[PDB]
Amino acid sequence: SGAMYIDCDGIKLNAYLDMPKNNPEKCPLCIIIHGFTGHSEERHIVAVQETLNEIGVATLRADMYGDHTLFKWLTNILAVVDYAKKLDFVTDIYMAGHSQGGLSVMLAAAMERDIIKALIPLSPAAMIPEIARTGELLGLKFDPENIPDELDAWDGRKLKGNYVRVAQTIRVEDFVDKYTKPVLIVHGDQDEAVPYEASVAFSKQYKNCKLVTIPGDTHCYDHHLELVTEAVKEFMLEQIAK
Amino acid sequence: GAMYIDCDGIKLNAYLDMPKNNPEKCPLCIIIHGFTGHSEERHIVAVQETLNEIGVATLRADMYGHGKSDGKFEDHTLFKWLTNILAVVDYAKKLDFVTDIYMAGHSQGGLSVMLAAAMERDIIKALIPLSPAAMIPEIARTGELLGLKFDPENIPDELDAWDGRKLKGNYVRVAQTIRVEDFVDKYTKPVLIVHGDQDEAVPYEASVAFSKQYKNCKLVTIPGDTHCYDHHLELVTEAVKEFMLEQIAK
Repeated sequence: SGAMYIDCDGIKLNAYLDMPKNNPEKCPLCIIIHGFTGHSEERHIVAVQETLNEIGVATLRADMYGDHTLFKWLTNILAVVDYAKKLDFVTDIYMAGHSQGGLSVMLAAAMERDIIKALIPLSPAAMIPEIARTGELLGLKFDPENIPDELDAWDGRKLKGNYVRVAQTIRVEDFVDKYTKPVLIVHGDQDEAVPYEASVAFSKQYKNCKLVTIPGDTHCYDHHLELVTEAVKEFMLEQIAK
Repeated sequence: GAMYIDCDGIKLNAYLDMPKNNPEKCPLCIIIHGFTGHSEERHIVAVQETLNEIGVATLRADMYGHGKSDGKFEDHTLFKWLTNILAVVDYAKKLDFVTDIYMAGHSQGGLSVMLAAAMERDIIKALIPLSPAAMIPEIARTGELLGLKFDPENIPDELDAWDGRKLKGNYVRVAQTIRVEDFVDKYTKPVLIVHGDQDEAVPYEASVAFSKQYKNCKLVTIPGDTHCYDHHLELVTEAVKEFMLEQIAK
């Protein structure tokens, strides 16, 4: 049905609501949260969105922001959840996200563990908190105890130190331990941005996680996006059948 | 003066009070009130006045959904409050007169400053949690918040209590994530915890425990006193005064 915005704390979160083509009275919905540098219309997100719509699952692609921090993003994602809970057509709510959106939905799904029926982290950037505690962020090295006011960051973006100050506090493993419902992690084994082996490890820690490895592929699935969508389709058909 | 500090879409009401003499350079203490509280409460103002009297400017800030700040009480959470406090610290770091920055807070504000001090441990020179509600996260994990009991795995949409207020269960979803002990471990600079041993609202013994966890914390017990120091508010301000004189003395 199209572009929309969700009000949160005096800012507006841009989103898109897409229904399955038959316009069902009642259907499940998947929240899809792109990453920090990305956008909802990007190929790797749209492909997943179209795939879900095709199997009868509505989608709500959303920005997790309108000084970015994981506290702001998580706050915004709770607003998106709260919006989705009010939609009359919705049966069950699912969550998917890519890269820093993947980390964010890993966190938010635990916070929403009673509501979110299954979780799909796509190449989640889930090591950020630990790396921030070592005093690294991309090519920068600082004393983890003396954080710079400004950090030159992802895709040229300038972040405040508050990003790190907040990130350092997040114990990802606590949120993994608390989400015991089904998870599908997808990750390319030639990912140059986020190490594949991180997803291996997080897959073993979750109680109920399937890891799907995209052989040869990059962070945004430049080579085999279709293997991503096939895995998501198979997993989500399994879940909507329960 | 009173002023608004912008925090993205949310204006935060704040009061800047200077020492009498209007010094060109002085320390600044950020002061954060508690849950349902605000910056003009008796105990808050008493601490503020004491600080100004020894030469410390103060910045009292009303948090999201409190006092004269934007937002609805029901939509506040500790993540919003910690966002708010980072905004107030960022504002303070731009004030030309400021030398060192300190933090103090009561109850939920005391918890909040424990957390924010750790995140700002390079910047915040000492920390004063006043009857800090430091057990909120652990107790939320067990299914209670300030006397209300619920299923911590099927959190209510809304909690209705506190003189006709409403609170979304998102407050609890957020609180449950917070590992207070991590933040205690990270802040190794001087700490003064004050707490009344007849506190009806938040248990005294948790402050005894946290005081022992901290690297450098002194615990001042107010004998017989209540959550907001109904009987011996002067003993609180004297303890703040002596501790702060020790920190600022040059």
